[PDB]
Amino acid sequence: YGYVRKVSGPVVIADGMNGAAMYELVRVGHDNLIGEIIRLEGDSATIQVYEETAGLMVNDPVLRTHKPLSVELGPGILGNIFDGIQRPLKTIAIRSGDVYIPRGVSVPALDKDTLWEFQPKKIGEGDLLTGGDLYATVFENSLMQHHVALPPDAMGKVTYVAPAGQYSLKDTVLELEFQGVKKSFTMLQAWPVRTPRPVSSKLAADTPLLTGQRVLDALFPSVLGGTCAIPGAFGCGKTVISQALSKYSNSDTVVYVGCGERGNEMAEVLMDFPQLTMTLPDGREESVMKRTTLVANTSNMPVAAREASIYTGITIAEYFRDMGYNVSMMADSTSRWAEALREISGRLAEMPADSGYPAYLAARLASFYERAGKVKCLGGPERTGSVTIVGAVSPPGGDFSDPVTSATLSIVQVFWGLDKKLAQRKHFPSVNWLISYSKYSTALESFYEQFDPDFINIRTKAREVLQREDDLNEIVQLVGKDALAEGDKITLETAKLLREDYLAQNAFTPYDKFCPFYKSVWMMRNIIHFYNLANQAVITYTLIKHRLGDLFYRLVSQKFEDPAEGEPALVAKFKKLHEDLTAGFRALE
Amino acid sequence: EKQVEIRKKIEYSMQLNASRIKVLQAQDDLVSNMMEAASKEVLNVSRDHNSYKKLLKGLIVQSLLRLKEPAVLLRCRKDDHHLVESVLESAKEEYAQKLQVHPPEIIVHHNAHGPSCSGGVVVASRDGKIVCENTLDARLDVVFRKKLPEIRKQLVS
Amino acid sequence: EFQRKLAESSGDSGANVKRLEQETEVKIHHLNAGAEKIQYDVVQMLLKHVTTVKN
Amino acid sequence: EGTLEVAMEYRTVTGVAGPLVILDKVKGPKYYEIVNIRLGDGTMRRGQVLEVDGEKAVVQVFEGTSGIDNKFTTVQFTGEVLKTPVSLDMLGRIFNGSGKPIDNGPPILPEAYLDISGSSINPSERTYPEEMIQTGISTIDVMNSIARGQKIPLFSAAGLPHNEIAAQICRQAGLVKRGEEDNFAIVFAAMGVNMETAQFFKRDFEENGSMERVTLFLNLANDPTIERIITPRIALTTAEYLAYECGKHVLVILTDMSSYADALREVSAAREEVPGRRGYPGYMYTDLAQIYERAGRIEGRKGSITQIPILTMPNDDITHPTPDLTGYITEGQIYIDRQLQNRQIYPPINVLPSLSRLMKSAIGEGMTRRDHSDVSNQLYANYAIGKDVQAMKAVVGEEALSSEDLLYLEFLDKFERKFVAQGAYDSRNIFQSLDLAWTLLRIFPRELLHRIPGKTLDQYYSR
Repeated sequence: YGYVRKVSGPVVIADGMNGAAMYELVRVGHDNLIGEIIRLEGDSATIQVYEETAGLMVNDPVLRTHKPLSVELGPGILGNIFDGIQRPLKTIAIRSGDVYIPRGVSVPALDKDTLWEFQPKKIGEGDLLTGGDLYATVFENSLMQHHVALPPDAMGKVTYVAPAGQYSLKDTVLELEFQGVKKSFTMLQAWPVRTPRPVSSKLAADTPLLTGQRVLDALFPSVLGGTCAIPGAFGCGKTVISQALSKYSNSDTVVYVGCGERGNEMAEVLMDFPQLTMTLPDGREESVMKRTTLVANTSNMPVAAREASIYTGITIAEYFRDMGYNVSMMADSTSRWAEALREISGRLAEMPADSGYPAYLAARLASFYERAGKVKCLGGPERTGSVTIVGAVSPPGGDFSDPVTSATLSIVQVFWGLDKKLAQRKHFPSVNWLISYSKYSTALESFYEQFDPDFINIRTKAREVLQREDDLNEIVQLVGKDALAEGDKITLETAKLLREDYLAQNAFTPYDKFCPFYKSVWMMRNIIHFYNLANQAVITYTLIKHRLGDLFYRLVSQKFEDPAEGEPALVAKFKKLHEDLTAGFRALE
Repeated sequence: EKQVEIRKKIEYSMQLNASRIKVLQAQDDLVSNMMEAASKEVLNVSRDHNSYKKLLKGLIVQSLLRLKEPAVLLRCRKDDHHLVESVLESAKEEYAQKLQVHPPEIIVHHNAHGPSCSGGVVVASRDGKIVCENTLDARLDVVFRKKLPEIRKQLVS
Repeated sequence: EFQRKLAESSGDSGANVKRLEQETEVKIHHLNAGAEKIQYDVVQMLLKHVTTVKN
Repeated sequence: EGTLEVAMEYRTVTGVAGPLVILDKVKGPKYYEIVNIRLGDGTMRRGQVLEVDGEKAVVQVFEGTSGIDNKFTTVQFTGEVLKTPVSLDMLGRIFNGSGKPIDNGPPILPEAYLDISGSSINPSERTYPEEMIQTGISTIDVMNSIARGQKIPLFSAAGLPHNEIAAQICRQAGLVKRGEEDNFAIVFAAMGVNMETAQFFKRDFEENGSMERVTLFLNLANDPTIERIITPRIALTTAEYLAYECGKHVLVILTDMSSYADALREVSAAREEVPGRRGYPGYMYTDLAQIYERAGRIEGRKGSITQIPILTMPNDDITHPTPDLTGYITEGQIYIDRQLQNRQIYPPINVLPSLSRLMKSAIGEGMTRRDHSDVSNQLYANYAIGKDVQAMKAVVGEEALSSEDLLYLEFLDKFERKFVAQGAYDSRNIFQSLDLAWTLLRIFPRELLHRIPGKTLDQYYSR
């Protein structure tokens, strides 16, 4: 009920929706085109139809949905591919047969006909439950046992508990009665993209992310729930780091939200992710895509879907953290989302603030970033989840003055600062140690102290050596390395060794593909100990260079030492190399 | 010792904050008890029948005047529903006396729960779009915030 | 130094905290007494206003 | 008293667009009447009526307009402007942006309701600031001082430790004492901060032991953007009540002044108003004035409000509209240097733009020394000449610095090394610091000094 009255391109004015709410999705026309209610002038409403509006005839029925933009969560969310407006692309291709996306596709987000092995918890049939209770668990797949939980904002005395059996999504398994009425609950549930998932309490970020690359793991640690920004636009280095995360991160699962990027890059990512596989601690091979949910949005896709894709992905991540799993969410291009925002603002005739962006850029971006952190879950049993965002910045023209970049830097905690110059310098990690910064270093206090009490001192010394190196570079460019003091020459040489071996991790070789925290910390300790034991010797710089060349080779062997040789074996080799360097430094001097 | 005695200072600060916030919690609990006693006394007043009627007529007159509508839809509790049916158009005549005007149409019937309604009148307007709600229970807790500074002044020791 | 400091610290802070708690309890008792004294006067004044209707 | 009346309850919302809810057929509206809208789902949120016309009334809600139905939402007219229940008990607690308690404690029992956006102090009544403040930082008290009633902000771009500096000032704050019951009662507004920074502030204030005398007004970025604008108003209302009508001196701190400005730009753009520079609203001078122009010493009362906001240069440009308006209004500034921060200086204050307009009255015979003004002038002027000497050396060479220029460069280097630097908890008193300040002044020749007369420093004696 409800007929269109004014269809002016993207905006559609329809009478009859006296009871429509602000920001409520509504279906328009025979083709069931989807649009959002924005202006509720009088008895009529205003529908911003996402898809093409061509062909609509006046008095075409408009059907209300009684729900804002919501993503249907639950089991089976993993693995599949979804658009910005939560449309399953693979199932659309299978069912429709044709290649193109039909104008008016209505495929449900999750196939409700597929059967999952539902295993209920031992909760009593006559017990009492509230929101967030882990009332059951369903085996959606291997490696990602889906701990289904009672829907938030629902508290009731349970009446029915389904047994362990193969059930469909449309099948009901739960029913509760707090008041006189009894309401049944299914395995599938919904949540608006805008409103965040309820949390009992935000938690202080304590446990770091292990990316698998020595440079980020050591120099610039990022904690669970820590915001990260990547300045990557060309060379697909951001995609390289994303693949490294998907393969080796501590994240129990990963969500990649590709919005507004070029179609060919989306095809490359969609073909690259299935190829990648993540090794288990047991050593057997298991696909990363089984634990990864990918959300793609090309430029051809509707702009509003591209804007809302970010909230869709972050809501999926919120579901994953609420079910008590550490999860990482990667935004392929925040600048693309900013472009979508500017397009929407222009379509809505908003007053521009800075370089065409709408004034509310800061609020939306800050809210999205602040929706990620270490979280105390809702309900019982008490478990802790975490969403950490590694959303990538793609400034046009490579200028930080862009408003989106400035806002992100104001909000982001860790900025890894990838530079194309390092790629031009044949550096595979391509992480600019100088222009990048970490603000979560203090958060690593307890963790680093427990792992290695001297690790904090080692990291501080390494930062000091990096600063001394960036100074000594221009110092040598001034007159030469000879004029530098012997201790200064040792500092320069040790900084060069650090950059060549520790900081620069090839990751193409099997031995350097993954660098654990133990191996990286031991390599840093060996390098800093060699540099220190060389410090008190100053002896001629050339003389120490020739006499301690074996020590330098042994230190470089720490890079050769790999977890592929075994973690205890690598630790023993690093300890032996450190002992050999100490003996060489002490005996010769 | 210098960096540890800060822990003792923090412990003292936490203890003092807990003590004072507990005192303030007791204060607010006393305020809530006062509100509950006021509600119970309001119910006791609602138990009155004869003199209780004139207050209802005054409420109807004032609500009709401040609304200044040509037709209203008034709803009352089942208790005193006979009383409101008795007062009937006497309130309309009183309003026409207050301001020279033709008395509006008054329609009375569904009732809220006795204790919940606690008397009062919801005069409202045509189609229920505009509502002048005057339940005594709602009239109270409006006076409460206004008089709270006076009560805090009253609580000297 | 450390032994004298720990000997001094072991007990004084706890005694001060207990004394503060006792003082807070006494103040709460006095406040409750005052509230009990003023309860009916406050109730009557509030009741008078809600009953008070004119025009 | 005139008989009470219960609030009207409307349902005639006749159009919604943007952050605005349009009503109709309203009987007796009131400008800026606070309205508490209740939706069909049963949830409630507040808002202000920004315009009244005929029987219409345009309301800008607080929590956003999402989920509002043109036929089920109900609007209620409280018939009064926004009032904050200020009371003496409000000390030692925390509050949300709107002022709701968040310290797990009972709501404030008000001594008296006070309408926020309070009337201006009569200009004749206002009196000049005359007493210095011991913030606990050396470089502020030594030069570019603060008077108990003087407003002065902290300029600091993004990524600088200005929040840590504010925390240090708040914990180390105190009177010169050259008492405790009327001592500094710090009010700490927090306009749009990150959750991590909020936890930082909460922990630092709770552990400091100053929670017995400090009230926080935390407002995160996740809060509604409009709720950010009323925060530094509620804070100043409470400060006014505590200082003027309760006596104790207040040292108000506002954080992220730029965030308040951003909150204003967003609201104004939603309202579709005439834009000033950079798209900021034209009347922002007025609304920054209504915030800043409150601290001061009223004559009839012994209280005193001191204003220490913290700005953030958006593009690290002092020419941005927000710092421009601030510097127009705020009576001085303290400047923090990014380059000095890169030089690994914990208090990276750049003394070249750091000036206090009321320092002339902060100094005197009651406090400081007779050579304080002259020492400040010399250490403020010779630094610029040393910077010019450094520039000339850079554009020519090392030999360019002559026998006079080299002295200026050495003075600049030693000044950046010794005087400016300070410990994370350094309460370096004025005299011990001024001794080395005169040492720096005497690095340059004792007779080449142009502006200062030698007799003024001769009143002081070395060692």
